[PDB]
Amino acid sequence: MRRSKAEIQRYVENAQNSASSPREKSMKGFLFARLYYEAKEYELAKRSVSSYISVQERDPKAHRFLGQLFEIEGNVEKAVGCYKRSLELNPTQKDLTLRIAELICTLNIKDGRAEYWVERASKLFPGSPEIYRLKEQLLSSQGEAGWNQLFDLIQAELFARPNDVYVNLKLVDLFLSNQRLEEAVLHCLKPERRALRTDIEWCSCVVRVFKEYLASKQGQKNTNMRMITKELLLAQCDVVFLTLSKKDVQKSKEALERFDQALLSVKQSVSGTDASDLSVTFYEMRGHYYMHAGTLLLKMAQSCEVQWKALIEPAALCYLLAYQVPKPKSKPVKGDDNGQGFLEELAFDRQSKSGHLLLTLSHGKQNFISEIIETFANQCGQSILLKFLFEDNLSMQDSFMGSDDISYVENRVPDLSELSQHDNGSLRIHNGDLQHLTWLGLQWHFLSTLPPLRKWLKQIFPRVPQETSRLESNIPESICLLDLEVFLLAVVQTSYLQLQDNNTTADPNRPRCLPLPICKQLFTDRQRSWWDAVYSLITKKALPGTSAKLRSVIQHDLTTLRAQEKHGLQPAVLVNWARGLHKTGYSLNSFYDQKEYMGRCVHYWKKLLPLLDLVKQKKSIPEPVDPLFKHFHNKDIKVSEVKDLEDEACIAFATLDLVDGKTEDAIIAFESVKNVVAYWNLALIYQRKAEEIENDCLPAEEQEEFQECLLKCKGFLKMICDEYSAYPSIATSLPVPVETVFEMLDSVKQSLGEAMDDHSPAFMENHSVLTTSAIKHSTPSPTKLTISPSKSARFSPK
Amino acid sequence: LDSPSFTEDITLSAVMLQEEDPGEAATMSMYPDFLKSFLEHPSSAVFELIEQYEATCNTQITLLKKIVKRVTPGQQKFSKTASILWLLQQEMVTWRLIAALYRDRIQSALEEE
Amino acid sequence: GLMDEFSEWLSNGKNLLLGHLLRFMTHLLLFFRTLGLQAKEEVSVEVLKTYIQRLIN
Repeated sequence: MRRSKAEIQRYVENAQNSASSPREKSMKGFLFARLYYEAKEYELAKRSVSSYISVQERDPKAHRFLGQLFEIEGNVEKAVGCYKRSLELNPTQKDLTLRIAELICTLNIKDGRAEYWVERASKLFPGSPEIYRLKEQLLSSQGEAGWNQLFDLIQAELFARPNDVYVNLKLVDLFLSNQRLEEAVLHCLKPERRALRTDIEWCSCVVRVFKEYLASKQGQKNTNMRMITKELLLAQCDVVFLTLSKKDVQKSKEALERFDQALLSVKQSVSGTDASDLSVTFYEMRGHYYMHAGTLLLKMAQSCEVQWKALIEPAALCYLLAYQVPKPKSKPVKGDDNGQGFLEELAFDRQSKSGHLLLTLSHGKQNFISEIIETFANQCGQSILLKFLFEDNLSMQDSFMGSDDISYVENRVPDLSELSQHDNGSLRIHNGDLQHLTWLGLQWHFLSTLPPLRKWLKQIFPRVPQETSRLESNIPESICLLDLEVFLLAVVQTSYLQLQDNNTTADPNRPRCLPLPICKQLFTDRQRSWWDAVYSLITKKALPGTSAKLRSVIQHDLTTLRAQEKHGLQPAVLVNWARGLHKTGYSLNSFYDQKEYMGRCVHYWKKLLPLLDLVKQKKSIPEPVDPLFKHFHNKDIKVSEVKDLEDEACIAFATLDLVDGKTEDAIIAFESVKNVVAYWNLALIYQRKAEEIENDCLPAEEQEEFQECLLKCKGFLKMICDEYSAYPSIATSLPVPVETVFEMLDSVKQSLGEAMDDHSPAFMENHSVLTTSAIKHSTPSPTKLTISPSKSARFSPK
Repeated sequence: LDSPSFTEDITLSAVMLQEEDPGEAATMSMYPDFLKSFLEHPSSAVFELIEQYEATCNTQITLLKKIVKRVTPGQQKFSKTASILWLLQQEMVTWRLIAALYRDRIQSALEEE
Repeated sequence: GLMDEFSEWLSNGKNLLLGHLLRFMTHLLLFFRTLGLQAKEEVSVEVLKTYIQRLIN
């Protein structure tokens, strides 16, 4: 509630009538001044603080507050006077020195006081961007003597902060103002400037400088001209990409038009036989042009300028043209890896993006690419594409797209194994960006395939261990690849659920996932802040002095990822982690990797079981006010699903005991679950036991054990076939195609021979003895190494 | 299996008593230990690294203190070892100071938001 | 100011610096570099060269 002027005045009058002395009235004046300021009564606030200052002349807070009142009135000189007096009384107020410098520069840059206050502020805040701006303003007023000092200041600030876009732009403008166009070009060509390619003002400035240089040198056949034309096409492509992401549709059309004209101008200089670096870049940039054209069409559909249905087939042709551009053939020229590896990384990024978008746009239609080629891969289809992108602004002859040959397009559907290779290439350019990783993870999730997160994380974080022995630690230095994998699995799942809940009213022709430039943020700002903190800490890219703050962010949310006390996770996230880790771990041929993934899978199942008990009791699960992963009530575990998840947890425990080499404990555990997945694991155990006994000269006892193992295997395989015959829906729960179960059953029948088909001993009548002792699945607490050497591990991974 | 704490310390102290300068040799023995500690710690764990340097200094200080206490006052060889013992103590406490102040400075720079 | 003292000590005679002090100076510079603190590169190179020469000897 804002106090009214009348309430404040009644309070002041009562507080003044109760005061015994004029001095005591004035001592309350600072409180009255603050109340009048909260009421926006600045004149009454000034009178009240001035009456306080006349009794308490040595109070810095009163002089500071009086300076703030004069600043709000626009009386800068009186404000500066009051702030100087506050700073004299208390010199610890470093912020006030900066504010005095700002106010003096705003009033009169030619004031000799300005240099003194800016230099005094510079000593208090070394490398402040605001102090750089005040020094720039001062030096810009001093003509030629100011120019040399401004150049030295810019070089010093670029040495402290090489990635500052504003300081880099100012250096270029300072070269241009002195007609030093060659140095502006040399500065734009510096390899350290690749980090600035994410900024639209920088890329637009680079484009401007290179166009002006190429215009100034028209007629000179220089090798430098081909290099600058190469970098101009790259910078134009970046401007298109950034405009597609950060600007409207109309600015994106104008950016693509300028890129079209740039490609057309270079086309005459690129004969198809020249293996020149410019020719390689031109064909690479042709692929990017079509990828961006397809993205612009989908952007026009997203802005409701055109219907999705009309732009899906034209956009799919553009992604097809982009996908089919051949990768630059790397000759490994021993000695300068920095230039040619970058075009190969761009080619991988284009092919990954375009290939996933072709699969998204097809909606699983088998002949979709063929229908598009027949309809649009001709001169009439080109003329339609040109009209959609540029309307009547460009003719077929004045356009790169209109003059390009699109008739030679292959009917090539993107292969998933090739796309997985292209995705690994694309990760190098995005440097572990969470939006890129989440987008790829969603593409694989829409294909019902697990994303190859392990390969991606090993490439981004090559020094991080796969697992930690200290899951109870929340120390940031204890992070493992499995903590990052479960983080990405939950981000992808939460992004998928968020896209579904937003899509329940969307056009059936709308792509399930949009292209990265036009795709909304797939994750929360907290997920961003955690990932960027982890990335910055592990890659040692963290700003000096920020590392303590980054560690605190990591430490807080690492407790959630490890499902420590009060983790606040939704059960559906723990189920998805356990399933994802089970599938990944089971697919690995490495014993140590299988054990780590199964161990972590079992950890999340053990954390989920007490939450399933709460769901069975119909108790609500605690939701955090700000959760790392949003709760989606459409995925809340139903009481009917609790048993199937308890059985899945038991299977995962038995699989871990199998991977640990406790084969007997695993058999007993699988026999207890009585499910098709448990019978399949039992059949595999007994088959492997039979293959271990199969040596070409068995004793009669080993021959009986071999036959018993095969009979047990036949028994469990038959139970799977009998259950499948009763309920064909079980094929979705089986780890393998039902055909593989039949092939294994028929191989086991061939090995048993025809002579035993008529004697089934009652397979289940004789193990009704051992009562209830809760099998404690104990992980070993760390007891000191006592080496007893007498059991060679019997389990070689054949 | 089972129990190191009294016999190894007696053997190492007895070996260093055979060196011509036990203070210089204590200093030399720590060169591989410092590099090893640097290589074992990632660039994110810089304060655990300094705690390990402090611990490495303290082990050698404890060894040199045991050597100096066992010797009759007045042999010129042990005045140099006593000077090196003091310098290694100064190194240990300097690492403790660096850990305390730079931990605060880095943490403070992260919290100014 | 610490780098200026290190430069002075190296100038007053590289052979007078005790081995533990050169070790300490080297690891302190590696610590500052790990934190991203700006040290005088010329002096840092000279400390490292002097310590490397000691390790060779």
